[PDB]
Amino acid sequence: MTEYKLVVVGAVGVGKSALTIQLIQNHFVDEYDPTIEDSYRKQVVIDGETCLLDILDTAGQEEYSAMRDQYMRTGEGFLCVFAINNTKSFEDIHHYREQIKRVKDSEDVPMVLVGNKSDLPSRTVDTKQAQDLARSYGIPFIETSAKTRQGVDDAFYTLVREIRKHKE
Ligand SMILES: O=C(O)/C=C/c1c[nH]c2ccccc12
Repeated sequence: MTEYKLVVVGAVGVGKSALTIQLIQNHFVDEYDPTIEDSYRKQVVIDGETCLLDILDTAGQEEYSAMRDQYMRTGEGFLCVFAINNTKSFEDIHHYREQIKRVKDSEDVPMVLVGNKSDLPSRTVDTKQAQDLARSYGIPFIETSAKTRQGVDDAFYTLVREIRKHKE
């Protein structure tokens, strides 16, 4: 059984825990819980391949940065989810960019940049900015939301494919 080691990156307000639980047990939690250390091991039949998807929900802060480097070198796939509710989440991408680039010891690595909470009326971050930026690195941008739950599964299924392509 293929055991994929992935980690999610973001900040407080994104709601990465609400996105994970929605795909772990198909449930949407409204309450925001401060996640510090949570690992999700769920079996997914990706294109017919029943594999295990281990997802570690990291804190949306910079308090455990010394511990970040630990799984940052172990995780192959980086789930980058930014909220269009804040333009800062679109700026912090540069921080993680140079951060991952260093710890990964490579300029390339299977990463996906997706937007969350697009169903919110506060569209501070427009799709053109996201698409153009995504096109700079050549990464697929997927509009997602656990509130409306549209194309969420697609993002996960195609994500694994990128990991496969980075190997074979
Ligand atoms: O060290 C532990 O006890 C757990 C580590 C991890 C659990 N899920 C992960 C996903 C990517 C990288 C590391 C992990």
